[PDB]
Amino acid sequence: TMKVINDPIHGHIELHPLLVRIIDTPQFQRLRYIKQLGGGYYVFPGASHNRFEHSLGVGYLAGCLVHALGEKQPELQISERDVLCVQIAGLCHDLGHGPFSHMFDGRFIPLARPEVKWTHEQGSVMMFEHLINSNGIKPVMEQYGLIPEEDICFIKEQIVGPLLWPYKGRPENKSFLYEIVSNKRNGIDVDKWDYFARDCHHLGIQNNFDYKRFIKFARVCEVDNELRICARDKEVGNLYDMFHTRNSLHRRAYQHKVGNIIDTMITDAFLKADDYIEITGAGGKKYRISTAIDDMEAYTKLTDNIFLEILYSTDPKLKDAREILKQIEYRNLFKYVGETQPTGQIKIKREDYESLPKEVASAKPKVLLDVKLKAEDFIVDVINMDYGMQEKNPIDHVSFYCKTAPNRAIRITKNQVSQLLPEKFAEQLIRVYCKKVDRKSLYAARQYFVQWCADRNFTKPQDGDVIAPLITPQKKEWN
Amino acid sequence: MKVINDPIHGHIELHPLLVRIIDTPQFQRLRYIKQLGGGYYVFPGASHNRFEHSLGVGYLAGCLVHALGEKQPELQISERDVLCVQIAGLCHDLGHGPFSHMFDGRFIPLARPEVKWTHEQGSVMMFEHLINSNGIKPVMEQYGLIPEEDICFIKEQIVGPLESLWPYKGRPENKSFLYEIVSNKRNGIDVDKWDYFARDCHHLGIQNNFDYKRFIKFARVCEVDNELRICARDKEVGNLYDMFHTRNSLHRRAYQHKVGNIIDTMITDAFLKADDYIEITGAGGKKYRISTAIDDMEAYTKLTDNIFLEILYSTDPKLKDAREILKQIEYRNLFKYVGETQPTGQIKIKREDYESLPKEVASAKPKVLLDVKLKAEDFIVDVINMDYGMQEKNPIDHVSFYCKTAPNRAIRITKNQVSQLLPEKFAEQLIRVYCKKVDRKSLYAARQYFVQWCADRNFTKPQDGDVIAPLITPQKKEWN
Amino acid sequence: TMKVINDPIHGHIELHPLLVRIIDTPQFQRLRYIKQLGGGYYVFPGASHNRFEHSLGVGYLAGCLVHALGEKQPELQISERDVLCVQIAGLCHDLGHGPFSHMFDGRFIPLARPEVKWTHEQGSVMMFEHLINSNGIKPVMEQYGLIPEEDICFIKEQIVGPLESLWPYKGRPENKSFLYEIVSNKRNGIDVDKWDYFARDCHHLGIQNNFDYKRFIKFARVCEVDNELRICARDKEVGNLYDMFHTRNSLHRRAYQHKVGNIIDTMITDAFLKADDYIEITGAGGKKYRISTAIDDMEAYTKLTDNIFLEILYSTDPKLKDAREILKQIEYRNLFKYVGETQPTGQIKIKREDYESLPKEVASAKPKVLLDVKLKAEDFIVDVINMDYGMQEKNPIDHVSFYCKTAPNRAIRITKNQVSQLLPEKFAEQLIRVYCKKVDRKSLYAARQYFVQWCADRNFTKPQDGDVIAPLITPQKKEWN
Amino acid sequence: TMKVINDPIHGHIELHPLLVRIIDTPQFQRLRYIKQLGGGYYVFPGASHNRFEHSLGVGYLAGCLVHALGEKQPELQISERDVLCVQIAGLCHDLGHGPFSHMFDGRFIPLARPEVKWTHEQGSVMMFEHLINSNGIKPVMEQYGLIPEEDICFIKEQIVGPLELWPYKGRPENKSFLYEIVSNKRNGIDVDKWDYFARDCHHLGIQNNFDYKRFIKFARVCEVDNELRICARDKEVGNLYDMFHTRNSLHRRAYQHKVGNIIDTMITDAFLKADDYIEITGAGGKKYRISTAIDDMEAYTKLTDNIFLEILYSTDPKLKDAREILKQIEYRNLFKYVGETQPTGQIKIKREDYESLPKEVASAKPKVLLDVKLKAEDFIVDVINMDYGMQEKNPIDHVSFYCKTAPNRAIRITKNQVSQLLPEKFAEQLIRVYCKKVDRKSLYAARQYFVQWCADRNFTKPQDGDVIAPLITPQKKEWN
Ligand SMILES: Nc1nc2c(ncn2[C@@H]2O[C@H](COP(=O)(O)OP(=O)(O)OP(=O)(O)O)[C@@H](O)[C@H]2O)c(=O)[nH]1
Ligand SMILES: Nc1nc2c(ncn2[C@@H]2O[C@H](COP(=O)(O)OP(=O)(O)OP(=O)(O)O)[C@@H](O)[C@H]2O)c(=O)[nH]1
Ligand SMILES: Nc1ncnc2c1ncn2[C@H]1C[C@H](O)[C@@H](COP(=O)(O)OP(=O)(O)OP(=O)(O)O)O1
Ligand SMILES: Nc1ncnc2c1ncn2[C@H]1C[C@H](O)[C@@H](COP(=O)(O)OP(=O)(O)OP(=O)(O)O)O1
Ligand SMILES: [Fe+3]
Ligand SMILES: [Fe+3]
Ligand SMILES: [Fe+3]
Ligand SMILES: [Fe+3]
Repeated sequence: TMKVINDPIHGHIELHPLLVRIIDTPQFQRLRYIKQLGGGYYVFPGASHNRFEHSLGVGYLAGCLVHALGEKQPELQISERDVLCVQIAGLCHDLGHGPFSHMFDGRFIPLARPEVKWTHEQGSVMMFEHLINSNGIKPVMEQYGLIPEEDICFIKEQIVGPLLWPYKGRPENKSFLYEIVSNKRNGIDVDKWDYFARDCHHLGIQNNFDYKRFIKFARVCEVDNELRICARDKEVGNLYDMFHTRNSLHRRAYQHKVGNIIDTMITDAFLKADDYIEITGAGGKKYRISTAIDDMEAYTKLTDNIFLEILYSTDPKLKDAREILKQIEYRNLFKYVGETQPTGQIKIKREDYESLPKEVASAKPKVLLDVKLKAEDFIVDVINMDYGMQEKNPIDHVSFYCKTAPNRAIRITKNQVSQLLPEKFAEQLIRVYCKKVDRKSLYAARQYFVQWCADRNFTKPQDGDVIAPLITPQKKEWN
Repeated sequence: MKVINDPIHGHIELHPLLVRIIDTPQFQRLRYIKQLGGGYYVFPGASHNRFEHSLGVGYLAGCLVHALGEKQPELQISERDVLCVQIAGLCHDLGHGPFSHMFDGRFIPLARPEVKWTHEQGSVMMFEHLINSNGIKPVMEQYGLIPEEDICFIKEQIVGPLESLWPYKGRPENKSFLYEIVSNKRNGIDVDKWDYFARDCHHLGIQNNFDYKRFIKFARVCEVDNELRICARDKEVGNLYDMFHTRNSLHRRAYQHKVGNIIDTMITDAFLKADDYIEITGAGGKKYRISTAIDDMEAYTKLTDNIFLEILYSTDPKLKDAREILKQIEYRNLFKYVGETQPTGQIKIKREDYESLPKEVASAKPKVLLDVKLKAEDFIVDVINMDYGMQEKNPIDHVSFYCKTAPNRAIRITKNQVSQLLPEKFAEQLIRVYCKKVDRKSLYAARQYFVQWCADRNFTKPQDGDVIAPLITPQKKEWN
Repeated sequence: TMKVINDPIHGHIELHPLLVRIIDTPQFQRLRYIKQLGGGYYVFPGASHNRFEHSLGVGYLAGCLVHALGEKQPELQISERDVLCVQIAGLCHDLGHGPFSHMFDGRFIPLARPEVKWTHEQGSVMMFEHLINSNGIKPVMEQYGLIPEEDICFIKEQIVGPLESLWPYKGRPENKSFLYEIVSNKRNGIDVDKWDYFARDCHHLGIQNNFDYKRFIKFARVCEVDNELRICARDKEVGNLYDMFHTRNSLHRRAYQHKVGNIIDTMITDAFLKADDYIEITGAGGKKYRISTAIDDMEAYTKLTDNIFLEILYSTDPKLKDAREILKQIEYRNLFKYVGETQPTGQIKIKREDYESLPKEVASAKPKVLLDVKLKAEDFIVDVINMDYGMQEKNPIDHVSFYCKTAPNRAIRITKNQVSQLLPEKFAEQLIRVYCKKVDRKSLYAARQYFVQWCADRNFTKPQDGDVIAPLITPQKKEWN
Repeated sequence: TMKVINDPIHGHIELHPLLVRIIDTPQFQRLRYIKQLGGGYYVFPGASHNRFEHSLGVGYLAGCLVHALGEKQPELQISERDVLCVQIAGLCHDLGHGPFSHMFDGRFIPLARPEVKWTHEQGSVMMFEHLINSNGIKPVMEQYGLIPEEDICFIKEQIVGPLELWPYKGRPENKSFLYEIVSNKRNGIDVDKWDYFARDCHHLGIQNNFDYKRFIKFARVCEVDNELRICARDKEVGNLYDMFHTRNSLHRRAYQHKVGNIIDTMITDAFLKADDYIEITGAGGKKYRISTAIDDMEAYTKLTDNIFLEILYSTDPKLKDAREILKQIEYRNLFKYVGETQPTGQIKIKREDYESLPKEVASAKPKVLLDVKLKAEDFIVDVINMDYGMQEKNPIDHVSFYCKTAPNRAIRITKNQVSQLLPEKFAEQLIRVYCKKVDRKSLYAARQYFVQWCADRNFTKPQDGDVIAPLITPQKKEWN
């Protein structure tokens, strides 16, 4: 018999016994102890929510969309085997997030182990494998009409993409299934739909996107010898508004100036603690925080706990790390100086991130300073805001249909919709913070920053005339 | 005080003066005029009326002004000022006609092209009539108001100045910020917007993406060019662009909905045909028509959405033409939507030319075999200006800001200082074409005329263009 | 192709072309011009909502429940014909409400025409018939696999119950009795009509709703009970079901029976009574009908909506001056003043017969206090209100069937004692509100003295404000100390 | 300058710098790592929320109510000193909850240390003292016009009641109403309840049926027995009974959920087995156990929900028993629910007897021969008191009311004056029985023992009784 569970976002979800069996494992219940928004909780006090319930919701919506397409179009021959596989993918899609979610794969691992190219998705695949094997799920999958050989590939492929037609999990006549959980084509997936609704509910922001409606106007059509999901022509407006809502949530919440500084501070503390924390892995081998990603039995035990483990410890080897975390409780955070963007089409490459603190200290502002500041005193945080496909417009990669010809797929350009849409679909934000908190050093930092902006032909800080009044007239372009 | 439970704002308190204004035929009239006019016939939640909107705007006016006063005693905002602002907010949409914006936006312009009339002008006149016919002046005095000065101040909040130096007679320059609460002439950020965002969304079935409460917490008065004006915090600039995005989005989805607009035009059409034969008793018994009731307020008091059902239920054969249009709305034989398009380059379609556009569509000679030829009277062309409230201008360039480090120092934030993902332009035109003939044969024809007319004038390709007129879209070199 | 419509309560509903065809008729679109809560809008300024959108929602939820039972239990053999019929019933279930909804069938018609036993439901049946015939729907029903003979009966029967211990229904057999429990549940009162208006009225009123209809649907199930297949809820839901009827009673207390909402209802009713004689409405073949007689002809009743309020208000006919003056008094807010509320004691039920006489009794009281003014019986209004759990004195949960996790086909009963000691002792009571037509300071004081005496005179409960309003009278009663 | 913070329940709260200074301490930020609903998260997956944000909201609402009374009634002379003190009390009121909130003070401490009478409130007082002293707050209180001698007593007194005629040393009798805001000893109507109703509902997935904002608009201070206390308007009496109904309803659906409670008992069980082998560093480095950390606040500061994962992740073999219970929660091999029952007549089960009830269930001799016999250690009996917050009393009989006609005159409203459909009693007991042995054979047995035990003690028939134990239910004459 089905099991019913009450999510505050989606209401009463039914869970197929196979799903319940996957959910009730240490690998999945692990997600109860990892917050969705990482350090965001320390700015938005509503945002206590964890991956566990997000993972449930994504599984649910995956089920909704695939099941809806099947009702709408029997010709597709979507089996309850396909449905289950899509649900399972959705359910397990973020199994591989680290402590504090995106802080881990986005800040920490890149710093701790620059050699590796590792993502939360790759983790999810490996963790899924470990979940299946350590809990004897293969027999249960068979019991409910699945074929582990084919289907475990199909599930993995939904999550990370592919391990001519690149997929071994399903044929070309069911390519639409790959667009549900994690849409490689345009980015419109149920992952987004859940976290919009969920993050908004818990943050204290209202969500401007109706996933239910998009489902009612979704439909599979042939596009280039392949069956893919298409939206109705009228929905094009709502789809641009979906990616606006995404970018807006990043601006207000996910990339919040203090949320990000807390993320960097927690990352900093992890880096200092990494050497002295051991985690028992497979066959008892000892793994560090940074190396737990290599073994899943170890990574199973690596959660937000590691924060409090560091905070509460008395090991003097951890004193450096513990002091950073104590500074977060007391709220002696590194101080925000200002924000800026590049101009023209000057993209700042990732390689150069290391060097930018040096450049800020190196500026010679024509103003008398009390204090000189070294490059180690500065933090520069570079942030790429986009519409999910770097410089591309994702709507140019969406297929549409008309009321008059619902099997005929078409394209809608930007010009066909509106002149009030974005000109570009990607940019960079550069936040500068200063490690020295005091009145004297903050004034100095501001002068260095606003000069550095003029030095590199960046945009004038919004507060620029106030914070560095002596420096802003210098630039001819700012008048 | 009197407490009243609005579903949007919760439990509002109402000052006895306000209650006394509310309980008048001129104000209770707003119970019988829907917010979204013909929108109710597309969004079945949107039953809501001006009455409750008017309450909410009054409330939020009170919130903002009272908040500024707490935050900044130096401004010397009196409870007299507060009441006046509340009253303005309360009465700000007293002058909407039947079906709200349909009246001042479609009907009056067609019925009486000579007049320049707006719902605001109506509100001023209706306010005057309310005060005089209900003996409010004594009550205003009783609660510390000065009718001479203050009734001007209230009117001025609603319509702007009643005539580069200081244009207002109601209040001096050191209280200019008060004029920015109810109806903000500078940039358009007002509590009118804040209520109807929340309200329309609640009733429509759309979620609202703008937090008015938050903006209030980061609002503040500063000196700007020898004048004290409301300023928002530097960080809020993002949310302010998102306010006008939310506005434009609501127009796209709801207010300018293709069918909502065709129902508006159909009701307007029926009013035009009924205008000659409907009398409304005015002041001293003089007889006024639907189009002329705006001249007298005693008559206009009785002019509400009722006029729809009056026409529908009538048996006067003089009204048969009008009644038949309205019966066609019940049965849902609406004029059929053909498609939408925009001009290209910077080709603005002037208002003057609106009359002529049906002629142009019929005039197109599509290279396709048609069953039926269609005359210009068969077409309706509906031109819609979508903007950020200041025609082609960026309203954020007309907002003043402050910093945490210097909260009395006002500043400007340009577009470039915020984001590269903002809109390039801040106004555009949408051209919807509909056909009066509903049948399968005439609709196909209409589509061919339309898609040709688009290629003929170098307009954008209709989104559905390759489907509806497959033979015509390859013709244009620019569409490949 | 289906048509999609965005209701703020239920989201994006799909509408089957047959339903759309029924919706787009003058008989149905009529419901756009009748408010859900009648005079409640004049107290809760959110409550602008109309029957139209309620009717949509009830149709939708009817579809949800029946479609859900079918997925859960294929053995029931619920056809898409059955589904459509249930949706249509739900959609059309309140087609027959009058102007200001329950004011019409509940106050006005009983006063205007005491001879008739008429309800909004009976109206809906007749109006449904008129809708079908005047719009040629029968052919369209056939086109989508319905059988008008059988099914139009089934639809009517869902709305009003049986059209007259054997099986009473001619529309469907006993093996599909569960279908009759969806739209309007004669057994216990748990229906989708309630579920919509809870959610809807709350949304528009400014009150939060404490009942989850979606959840009850997930734990609904058909079982055999006494040679008949009926809907049963899971044993654990029993708590939520008592809370459903609590939520109902709570909404009546706060909103539907609000002291001022009711006085405005009586005032509008009063104005209609005075206007009835002089308002004509064109009916079938042009025959002239009055407000009170429009219920006899549906072509006339089609044109009878909340409009009739504004028609009276805006008129200049001097025959309507009495009616127009009452309605003008509502604009200006010179309402009849509330004096207080009371209940009977013991097991003293006040019969409907006696309602006429109660104003006489209040004036007749001789309070031992010096009054400036004597008041006549015509000056008083007494409004008697029956608050119940939908089955007069009965506990509706004693008429619900339940199932267990361990035996989901075996139906059972759950008594009150098996659930909780904190449940209600009784399931019906009476509320008596007294108002005075004379508004002034002097007459209101007098009215209060008459009322609080009348309460002591008939061994009713002490008014909550009693010691304040009539301080000289409350010590008189030995039972109040 | 004030600090603004965005709570999803209450919106944008302003925080006074003194409050911010209290919030940013290890003693307060500790509450980020303690869930509101303890083990409820393992049944309601929305309920991730923690005490931290609850504590914020209670502080906020405390501010709202006290500030509202002050505006409504200047005669009370409520100082911004009083306001701050009330806010601080509200903010810090649940500073002393243990790991998994009510599991700690309600299940664990009573079992681990039966000698002590300890509550989360007593903890909050001690933790407040530790917060103030370890962070040098006293100087800051003085800086914002407080008097630490008087006011720190007043704050503590708000939380726990009197620290020893008028019982309070913190404030005089003419400000007794202030003690009714944060934690209302008289009737239980406090802002603590108002927040968690709204908050728990938001996160659980249940809609809340109580409007705190409205009650505030109709709240008022009147004299009652030589003392100034908060009174509600006569009409609100209905809503107040509905407040305590909503409370009881939330306990039934959520807080006392059969599985939520079994997970609480299982976590408690694991803590008991782990208690001996877990050390926590306290003041001057002294070693404290989980059960003894309550004696020292420096230790208790580090005692949070963490202790769950500490046990789960450990490899110490001394903790193997505890770790195995917690692993059984992940895998979902929970102790199985057998059924629920209530006593009859006026048979109250005293707390003393709780220990003995498993013995009694095993001791029942059900007249059908059972293939496995079960020992008393195999059973868990969970006794739950559901009340209206004052044991057997009606809390509305301890509320004061006022009338529109006489707003300074306080009165009483009995049950009979309101409704015949109200509850007959205001307290009852629920007895849940679970079995530690999970298997098919032992569960059948357990059911037979339970349903017999019910008939043996003249308890109510289990709702599922005829199904689970069909052979036993006809035995009882009273069940037919
Ligand atoms: N048909 C109908 N639609 C309504 C009603 N109320 C709101 N609507 C909405 O208005 C939308 C569009 O109106 P329609 O009558 O369908 O006009 P259309 O969409 O241009 O035309 P078709 O879809 O071809 O019939 C519908 O899809 C409904 O969601 C109603 O009473 N009847
Ligand atoms: N101080 C503090 N702020 C919090 C906390 N939790 C969330 N916040 C929010 O985080 C926001 C910003 O963090 P702050 O600590 O104020 O950092 P900041 O604003 O950059 O620094 P200041 O302006 O100097 O206070 C605040 O407005 C709060 O609403 C907390 O525990 N302490
Ligand atoms: N229980 C309730 N919950 C929420 N709102 C209510 C409730 N009862 C009434 N309202 C609404 C209707 C109005 O918007 C406002 C005032 O109603 P109410 O409390 O009955 O006072 P009232 O003005 O009718 O009587 P009074 O003159 O006795 O204050 O609150
Ligand atoms: N754009 C936003 N919309 C809604 N809520 C927000 C937004 N930004 C922040 N919040 C929330 C998170 C915080 O709890 C609160 C205040 O945050 P924020 O406005 O960023 O001020 P801050 O304290 O971080 O910087 P500052 O010290 O400059 O005010 O509101
Ligand atoms: Fe995800
Ligand atoms: Fe307005
Ligand atoms: Fe109904
Ligand atoms: Fe609390």
